[PDB]
Amino acid sequence: KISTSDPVRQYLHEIGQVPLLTLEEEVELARKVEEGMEAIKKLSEITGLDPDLIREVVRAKILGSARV
Amino acid sequence: LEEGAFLVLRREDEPVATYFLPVGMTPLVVHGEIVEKGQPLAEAKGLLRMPRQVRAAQVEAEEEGETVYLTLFLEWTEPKDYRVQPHMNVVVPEGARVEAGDKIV
Repeated sequence: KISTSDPVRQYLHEIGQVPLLTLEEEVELARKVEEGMEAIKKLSEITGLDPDLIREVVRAKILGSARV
Repeated sequence: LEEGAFLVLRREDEPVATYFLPVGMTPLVVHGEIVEKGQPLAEAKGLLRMPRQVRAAQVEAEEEGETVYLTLFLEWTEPKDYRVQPHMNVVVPEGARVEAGDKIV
């Protein structure tokens, strides 16, 4: 049906399911992200591989499966 | 204690005595030293139970007469709390020991 309200009840559903705990979860995830950032950089060091490369391999693994 | 009584006596300062009382012992605050006259006049009647949080293991006894002197292990757990802010991290799981140099949060 009319996609006015579709991607709204799309968005507000998982934002309904996850409207971030203003500090707690909000930062919880930010930290995790930086953790990834550096993990990735040191992995570049250990493997001799590209930072954005490792980045994308991770990304591909998480999303389940993708062309990317 | 909740259920128990620690009795210590520093003549001058050195901990001259350290004698504990299981519940069922009747204490008397500042008595005793008329001639050291075995006057921690604590009565032992019936059950002498233990504080449930602090544990009693390691037994020793030097046997003589009507009473034996006993020396044991006394490990009472002190409940002491802390409060986590938004920006605090809980590196430790759901119950584990920690060293003197083993940061927690």
